[PDB]
Amino acid sequence: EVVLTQSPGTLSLSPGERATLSCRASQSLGTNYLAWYQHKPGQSPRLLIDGASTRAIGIPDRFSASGSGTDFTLTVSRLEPEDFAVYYCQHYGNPYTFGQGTKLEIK
Amino acid sequence: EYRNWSKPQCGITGFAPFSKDNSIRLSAGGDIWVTREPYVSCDPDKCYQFALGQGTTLNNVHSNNTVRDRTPYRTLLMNELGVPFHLGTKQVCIAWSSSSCHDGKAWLHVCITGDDKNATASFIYNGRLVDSVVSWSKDILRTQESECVCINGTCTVVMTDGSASGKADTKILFIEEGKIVHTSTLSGSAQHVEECSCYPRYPGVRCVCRDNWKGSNRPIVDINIKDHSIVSSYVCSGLVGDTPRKNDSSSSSHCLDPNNEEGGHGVKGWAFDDGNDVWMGRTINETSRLGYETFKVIEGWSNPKSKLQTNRQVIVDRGDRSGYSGIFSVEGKSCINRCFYVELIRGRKEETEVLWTSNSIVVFCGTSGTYGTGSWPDGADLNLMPI
Amino acid sequence: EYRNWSKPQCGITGFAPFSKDNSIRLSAGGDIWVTREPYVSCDPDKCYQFALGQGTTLNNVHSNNTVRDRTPYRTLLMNELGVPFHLGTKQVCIAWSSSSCHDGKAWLHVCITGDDKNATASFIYNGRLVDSVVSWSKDILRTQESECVCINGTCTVVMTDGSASGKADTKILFIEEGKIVHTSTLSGSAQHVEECSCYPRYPGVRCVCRDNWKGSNRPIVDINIKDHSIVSSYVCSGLVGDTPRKNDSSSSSHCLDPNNEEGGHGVKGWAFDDGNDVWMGRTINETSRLGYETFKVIEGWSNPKSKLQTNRQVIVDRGDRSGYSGIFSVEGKSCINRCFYVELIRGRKEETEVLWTSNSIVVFCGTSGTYGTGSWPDGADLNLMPI
Amino acid sequence: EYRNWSKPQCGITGFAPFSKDNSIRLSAGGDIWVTREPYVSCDPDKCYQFALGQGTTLNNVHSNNTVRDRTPYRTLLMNELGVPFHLGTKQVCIAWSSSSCHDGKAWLHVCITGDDKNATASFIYNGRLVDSVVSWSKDILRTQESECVCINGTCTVVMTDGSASGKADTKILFIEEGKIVHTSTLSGSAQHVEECSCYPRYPGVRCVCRDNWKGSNRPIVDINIKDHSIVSSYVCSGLVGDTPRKNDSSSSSHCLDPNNEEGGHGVKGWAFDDGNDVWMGRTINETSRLGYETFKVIEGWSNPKSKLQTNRQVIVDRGDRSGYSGIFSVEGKSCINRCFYVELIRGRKEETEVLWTSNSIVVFCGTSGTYGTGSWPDGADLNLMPI
Amino acid sequence: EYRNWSKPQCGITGFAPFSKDNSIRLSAGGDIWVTREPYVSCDPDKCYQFALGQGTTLNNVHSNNTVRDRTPYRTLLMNELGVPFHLGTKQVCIAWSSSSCHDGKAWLHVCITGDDKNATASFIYNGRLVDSVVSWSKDILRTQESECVCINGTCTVVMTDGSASGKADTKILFIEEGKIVHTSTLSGSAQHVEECSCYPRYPGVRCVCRDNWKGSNRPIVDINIKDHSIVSSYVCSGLVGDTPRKNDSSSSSHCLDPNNEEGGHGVKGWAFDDGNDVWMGRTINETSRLGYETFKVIEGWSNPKSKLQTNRQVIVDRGDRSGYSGIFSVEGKSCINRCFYVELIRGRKEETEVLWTSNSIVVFCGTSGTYGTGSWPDGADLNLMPI
Amino acid sequence: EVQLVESGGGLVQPGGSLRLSCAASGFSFTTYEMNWVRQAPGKGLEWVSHISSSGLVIYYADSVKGRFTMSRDTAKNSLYLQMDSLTVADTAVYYCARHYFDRDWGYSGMDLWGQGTTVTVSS
Ligand SMILES: *[C@@H]1O[C@H](CO)[C@@H](O[C@@H]2O[C@H](CO)[C@@H](O[C@@H]3O[C@H](CO[C@H]4O[C@H](CO)[C@@H](O)[C@H](O[C@H]5O[C@H](CO)[C@@H](O)[C@H](O)[C@@H]5O)[C@@H]4O)[C@@H](O)[C@H](O[C@H]4O[C@H](CO)[C@@H](O)[C@H](O)[C@@H]4O[C@H]4O[C@H](CO)[C@@H](O)[C@H](O)[C@@H]4O)[C@@H]3O)[C@H](O)[C@H]2NC(C)=O)[C@H](O)[C@H]1NC(C)=O
Ligand SMILES: *[C@@H]1O[C@H](CO)[C@@H](O[C@@H]2O[C@H](CO)[C@@H](O[C@@H]3O[C@H](CO[C@H]4O[C@H](CO)[C@@H](O)[C@H](O[C@H]5O[C@H](CO)[C@@H](O)[C@H](O)[C@@H]5O)[C@@H]4O)[C@@H](O)[C@H](O[C@H]4O[C@H](CO)[C@@H](O)[C@H](O)[C@@H]4O[C@H]4O[C@H](CO)[C@@H](O)[C@H](O)[C@@H]4O)[C@@H]3O)[C@H](O)[C@H]2NC(C)=O)[C@H](O)[C@H]1NC(C)=O
Ligand SMILES: *[C@@H]1O[C@H](CO)[C@@H](O[C@@H]2O[C@H](CO)[C@@H](O)[C@H](O)[C@H]2NC(C)=O)[C@H](O)[C@H]1NC(C)=O
Ligand SMILES: *[C@@H]1O[C@H](CO)[C@@H](O[C@@H]2O[C@H](CO)[C@@H](O)[C@H](O)[C@H]2NC(C)=O)[C@H](O)[C@H]1NC(C)=O
Ligand SMILES: *[C@@H]1O[C@H](CO)[C@@H](O[C@@H]2O[C@H](CO)[C@@H](O)[C@H](O)[C@H]2NC(C)=O)[C@H](O)[C@H]1NC(C)=O
Ligand SMILES: *[C@@H]1O[C@H](CO)[C@@H](O)[C@H](O)[C@H]1NC(C)=O
Ligand SMILES: [Ca+2]
Ligand SMILES: [Ca+2]
Ligand SMILES: [Ca+2]
Ligand SMILES: [Ca+2]
Repeated sequence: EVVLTQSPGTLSLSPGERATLSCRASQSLGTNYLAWYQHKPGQSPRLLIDGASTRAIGIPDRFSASGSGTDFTLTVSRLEPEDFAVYYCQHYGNPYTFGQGTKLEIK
Repeated sequence: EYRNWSKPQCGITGFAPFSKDNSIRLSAGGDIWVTREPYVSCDPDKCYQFALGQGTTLNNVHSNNTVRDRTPYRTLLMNELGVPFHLGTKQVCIAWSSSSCHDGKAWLHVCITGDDKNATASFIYNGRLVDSVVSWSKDILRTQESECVCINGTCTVVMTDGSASGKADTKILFIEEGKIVHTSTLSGSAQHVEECSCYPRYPGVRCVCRDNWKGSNRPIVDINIKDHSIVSSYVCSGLVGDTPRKNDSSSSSHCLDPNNEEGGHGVKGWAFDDGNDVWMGRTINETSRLGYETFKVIEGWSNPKSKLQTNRQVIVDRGDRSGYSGIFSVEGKSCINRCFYVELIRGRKEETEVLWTSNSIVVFCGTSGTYGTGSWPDGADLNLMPI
Repeated sequence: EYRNWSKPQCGITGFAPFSKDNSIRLSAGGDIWVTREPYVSCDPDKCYQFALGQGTTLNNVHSNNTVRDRTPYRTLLMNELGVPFHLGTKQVCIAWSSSSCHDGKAWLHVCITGDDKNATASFIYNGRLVDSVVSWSKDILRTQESECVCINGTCTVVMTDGSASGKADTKILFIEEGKIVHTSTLSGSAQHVEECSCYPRYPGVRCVCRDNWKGSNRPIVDINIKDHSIVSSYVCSGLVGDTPRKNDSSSSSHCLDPNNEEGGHGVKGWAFDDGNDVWMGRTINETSRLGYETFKVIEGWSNPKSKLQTNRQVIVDRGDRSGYSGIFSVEGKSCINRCFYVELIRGRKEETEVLWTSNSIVVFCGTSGTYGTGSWPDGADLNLMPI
Repeated sequence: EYRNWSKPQCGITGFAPFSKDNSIRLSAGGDIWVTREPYVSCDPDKCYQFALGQGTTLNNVHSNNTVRDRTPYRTLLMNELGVPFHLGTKQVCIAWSSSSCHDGKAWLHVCITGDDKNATASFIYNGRLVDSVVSWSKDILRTQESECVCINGTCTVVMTDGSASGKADTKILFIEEGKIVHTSTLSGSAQHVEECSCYPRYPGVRCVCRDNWKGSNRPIVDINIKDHSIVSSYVCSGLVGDTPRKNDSSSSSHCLDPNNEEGGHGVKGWAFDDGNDVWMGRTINETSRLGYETFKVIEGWSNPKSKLQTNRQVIVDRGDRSGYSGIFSVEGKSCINRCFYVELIRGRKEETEVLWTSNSIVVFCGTSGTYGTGSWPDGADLNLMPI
Repeated sequence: EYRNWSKPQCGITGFAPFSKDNSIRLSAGGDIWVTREPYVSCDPDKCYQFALGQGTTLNNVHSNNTVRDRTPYRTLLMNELGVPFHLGTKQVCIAWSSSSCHDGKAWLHVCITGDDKNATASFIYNGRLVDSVVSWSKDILRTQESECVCINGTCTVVMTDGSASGKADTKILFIEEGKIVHTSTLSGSAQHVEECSCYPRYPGVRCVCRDNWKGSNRPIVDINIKDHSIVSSYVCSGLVGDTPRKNDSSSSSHCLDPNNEEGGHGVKGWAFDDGNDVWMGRTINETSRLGYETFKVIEGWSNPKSKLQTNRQVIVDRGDRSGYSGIFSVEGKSCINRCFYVELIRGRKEETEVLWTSNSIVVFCGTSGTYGTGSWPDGADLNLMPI
Repeated sequence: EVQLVESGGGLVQPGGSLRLSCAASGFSFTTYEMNWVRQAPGKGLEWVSHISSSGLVIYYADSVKGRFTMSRDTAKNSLYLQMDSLTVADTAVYYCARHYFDRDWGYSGMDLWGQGTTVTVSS
């Protein structure tokens, strides 16, 4: 009964700062089956980070993620106007669960 | 003519360097197959290296996203030990899961390809397809990824079908000249048995396998070649050989059941017994496939709660990448030697500066003499290699 | 020493994957020959793969316009089955039409080259030119494009000279150690005979050919080795094996005559009888060489109205490109096994993304055991491949 | 075990295509040796292609100005006939002039290298340097550039040393297992002898050479193995075989003296006798190495004045480039077959769009059967090839 | 079956060219291994070339900094003599220091790798690791870097361990079928012994090594295969073969002691006695490894103070780069021939236009015949080669 | 190039039925796990159901369990979501997503997504 809790909500930054996206698990996942997705409105969700540490094929080098146990973090080093969207953390191990999401806003 | 392996096991004080292909380093200039899950198997004259190719070379557009284990284009490549997998390499069968045997007369290749729900295991002996079997559990049918063992012309192969954490059916197939003459289901105290490193222990075959759900201790499959009777257990050493695992201080083993310690994943590895002691290899990192070490555990084959290391050797430095490892046996003048290979995986899902996943190997053989120290990593710098 | 093929036919429940060369995928990085019209033939020890090269590699300025069938630079390449046609491949003769034989002692190669209306057929046995014959109809002299069959030192090859849209002069040549000892004009009810897939049906040879003139049912040539007698008919099965053809609902066969159903073109294919049943392979697509399926037609070798299919296997997926297919026989321990290859044509006149035409090959062998499903296409991405 | 060539000459009605190299076409993509002066020799089992490499591949910076004939980096390359000279090719000796023999037991390689005025001939038999000789005229020591002939364990090589335009010192060397047992000075009516195309004419050896000084007719050297006697003459054929030459209407021969007709230069060629008739090959162009034709001259071996021609074959089209040509003999079941190769030179000093000079080969073998027409040129498009 | 080398030494008037690889010239286009420290060793049938690879090709990002002597990626490459080290080359062991033997039955490879202060020597016989020994002086363990000698199945290898500029521990190892049966500490007058060029001098083995500590004259090791006794001395020729050295007018030698004349460094070389005369090779340059010459010194084996040389040959011109040189013996029909190789080093630390360090090899064999002059350098142009 | 295209979405009456279809272009369904993911309007992503490459349905969302049937047909390379007794908590944009199970490495993230199909349940 893991409950993926995304600590930041409706976060706002500027094109070039550092984004810190947090995903807290209620209990220890027991594996690295933690994934991050980018969901721009009107577009299909895009896998950015797989295995809580591995950047997907074709994802820009800005996106990096780390973490284990219960707390997992996704960090965009330098924001760009494309990177403003809703970000989801997914646990694709048993039990399957998504995060409520966290959206990046322009300041 | 038929290999029987009746000689005793050679006295082993450690392992000496034997072979290294430098596959990834040679890939930067030159056309080298993209491979994974390699192993070494020897005919009574010379040793051969095997690997599951990805139907592509490294400096190729098709090497992009080669991390997946099952594609229709995977084939079993076969060279002499030492010859890198160049374009002249013979792919002997279609397989994303393979096992190879030499019985003293001819090569036996067990090759699994096809759909995940409906996989075919083709049995090729002396260059001809002699038999084939379909999946019994209608799941990913898989085999050792290493050498199988033949005694008196009867080769034994461990094949698993099902989920690595759900229900999985493991069968031992007895093959004579490419024909499946008997099939016995797995019986004993081991439940998740996969990627067995098998070696001849006359009059039987002993396999050290990989547990993917519950245990970080390695399962043992004992096969009586005469009666076709199977016995299952686990390795008794308190220093477990699977990755992931717990520290050497906090780990435990039961060797009649899984230890239930960080056992939800695994890696192919090997172990063989020296009287009451066990010779084993593992990654130096307890969580990732980083580094490789071998050592002998005192009474580690019979007594749990034993953490007495000796004769430790660093094969791959802890900072360097390792992968699958397995055992292969070479008949000597008067005894049977135990050798092992280590797969050195480089590429995607752990190194994101390239789009491909491939490996080199380093081979060590048991020695009764003396040896020094060292480290034999892959050695390729991926920052300058073609992406 | 001489091969007699006296063993019975192995009980076949289907076919298991045997080999896959991945030629086009390896062409993207690496020097691989441009080939077409491949086939497989085996000596009593190994299986070899043959193809008609275009005198060029794929990543070459000369791979442009390799869609032409007959050029002076075409040679017959010969590698071990599994070894891709790399730069070390031996071209055994000059040929844009070929057929290869191993009589148990040495290889026979029938190689046709020269002018379209004055072609020369060279007969090369044991690495020597033993005999030669000129085109008798002064049109494109062609041969089986697959393995020929030798019984007791006497090899038989089917050669055609004439038009592809009308009556042609088909001859059966009996060759002993490279020397033409007898030449028999085709006799029987088969009206157009081309690119025969021949297998040893002891005491004779049975060839399943293509009718390029007036039939989508495949012609049969029955050759008696002892008497040099020729008998011609058609595969009676209502599920016709040629491409183009009609749909499975409207297809028909006469078992003595061409069916006059989309028979103006054709593709090289194969079929062999299992009692009254026929095992056949064909393209899944009725009009194009897309996909490949193999099945058994119940009473398909004797009943012209039977459309009862069973034991269907998908070799190449419906959307993927097939090509020529042919049969080759392998002597087992107790019977003769039937195997088939499928050419996977990629490139020009169908795929305009590249300037070249080439192929890959996938090989399947008959099995008495069980098997699953799957699909083994060429798998090269031509959008990223060099033009 | 020692070859005696005691069988009669095969009845020859013409020549059939045997082998094509396609080396230059493959050089556009792929690493292929830069070669010139090739020839074909066969052991009792199969045939091998030889060529003088330039120490470089074609797509190479060192391929520049490879028109030079004598460099320290030139070596004799040896592959099986049909295997292009790729990077795995074995260079068997250092040589810018070479001749190769198989005596039925082992290969004999005669290799000349070193300084122009102090060249060394190395005699390598069965992989070992057995003998060696220095230049006797202190000029460019040169040998046949084709296969030499061994009978009953004694191999014979024709060596020339001295002026290329003027009287030179020609010696016939008898070699037994790599050891020079006898050296005979050329005797007879031939004045200039170079690059002899020799074939076994039991009980002796007959060589058809090139006169580079005063004759467009080709000299003949008749070597008796039994008593090491040498006699010399020319070919009586009114259709001379050297290039340059006069046209067919104005040419002439004497077969005791050179015809003094445009004999200032020459090209290596071949001829052999069929009773009183002669089979010969030459360039179609009377002044340039363009095209290649073979034909039979009626009474051409015994009658100067004969210009009657028959059985003409175009090997290389008139507008396509040719080069050196030589003969090689193959033992058959009951008869000795005469085969020839044609070197297809492409590159510098005649084509200035590339900086390199290299060649391809095409091989034809004599046939008692029928044959058609055709042309088998090099076929590489040098306008698109790398420099 | 076993080799005894009991035939007498062939008479030597000099040396004739035998083989040349042109490795660097072929590296400009094509995938060629980066090598150094090569040697030649022959089985009873054919000769093989060996080299210490750097785990990379020349046209490769990993060829940078290949001037390092000891890396984990160095392997012993083994090709037939003449075949360049292409991507199909077999690497038979992990080694940055190597020596290879054929005893008449199987190959023995002595391979040293690992840490400089803790190194392992692996003994691989007939494709199997048979024995291993650790460094005894805990310094850079090194071996001959040339062929070793087996007499009656007993192979002798010379191993040094310790300071390169001081007293080092040299051991002579007696190996029977890969197993170390005896180990003798070096005894005699030679103080520093390294990289011995050993040849069979029946009933024993004679080695000519380099004194890297205090002598420009070459140490001599005499090994009796039966008694196992070791005696040491120095080459008495007043013309010393080590580089660096003093000029011929100023250089002096000693029959028992190092001459203390520019002896602080050295190069691998060779020498053998012909009665009281010595046949030796050295670099033409007295201080650098530029050029290579061979000559015979009259009474140069039994008399210090003899500076009377004869039969001088220039192998590599004085302006061209040379490197390590060693001897190897080839059994003839009736005598044992002495042959030598010269390594032609090109690249970094002396030519800074490229980032890599590699070598070519030129092979000469002794002859009783005559020979001319010449020069056979590497011939690559590094200004145009890839960096 | 690979692609996932869904179809069959549209207006449905509460307590009705709808069959969603997703078609694969480049890859094959016989080696990839396939999933249904929905986004309710104003809410985050929800994992509806997961099917293995072997054809077994490993997972159903607790809300949809017993009401949604997910199947596939590898012959037509199509994925189906048979929806039954639809409520107002089922209107969402439905995605067919693809991820892989590795014999060695286990499961990976869902890297291939479709365009999305809209299901609306009202009145
Ligand atoms: C040149 O090369 C040679 C050959 O490769 C080297 O010789 C080898 O040296 C290694 C050094 O480690 C020997 O390894 C053996 O490993 C045991 C120690 O490993 C510890 O580390 C591993 C992983 O790092 C962990 O499992 C343990 O570490 C911790 O473990 C738990 C944690 O919970 C704790 O309880 C521990 O305290 C640790 O914190 C391992 O301990 C060790 O078992 C083994 O045996 C020696 O030590 C024990 C303990 O006292 C003795 O009982 C035993 O007899 C050994 O000690 C002596 O052994 C012989 C007896 O004469 C002699 O060598 C010495 O007297 C020695 O003191 C051992 O250390 C490996 O055996 C050895 N191989 C040989 C000799 O063939 C050389 O070192 C190398 N030389 C150089 C200069 O580099
Ligand atoms: C894992 O792999 C194995 C081995 O590859 C698979 O088993 C194979 O499954 C295939 C399915 O295609 C079996 O093919 C057989 O084909 C016959 C019907 O032809 C069908 O194929 C083609 C195109 O699809 C068409 O010709 C047909 O369509 C229509 O054709 C004409 C129209 O002109 C009509 O007249 C036809 O009626 C069709 O409508 C078909 O689509 C047929 O022999 C066979 O069908 C079985 O069931 C029918 C009942 O309707 C029986 O009459 C018939 O005798 C067959 O019965 C068998 O069924 C199972 C099979 O074991 C047994 O329980 C029964 O005892 C009996 O043997 C079938 O469809 C192929 O034979 C089979 N190979 C084997 C078993 O070796 C597995 O499916 C696969 N598993 C997976 C992927 O999960
Ligand atoms: C490696 O493979 C990926 C997957 O095909 C390629 O990226 C895709 O490219 C297509 C077309 O641009 C896009 O529709 C996909 O969204 C891309 N996938 C991802 C996740 O980025 C990529 O281009 C390939 N890389 C190289 C260098 O060839
Ligand atoms: C081996 O692993 C154990 C954990 O299983 C380590 O002990 C724990 O260390 C962490 C980090 O300080 C603490 O949070 C825990 O409270 C410790 N105890 C337990 C039982 O969890 C131990 O330190 C590790 N040993 C080494 C050398 O790494
Ligand atoms: C031996 O080789 C050295 C170079 O390795 C030669 O020395 C160079 O000679 C030139 C002559 O103009 C000088 O300008 C250089 O400074 C010298 N050294 C170098 C490193 O280039 C030397 O002449 C050669 N020959 C002899 C007999 O010593
Ligand atoms: C050396 O071995 C060969 C093997 O055939 C033998 O003939 C020869 O006599 C041997 N010589 C000695 C002295 O043992
Ligand atoms: Ca586990
Ligand atoms: Ca037709
Ligand atoms: Ca002339
Ligand atoms: Ca010195």
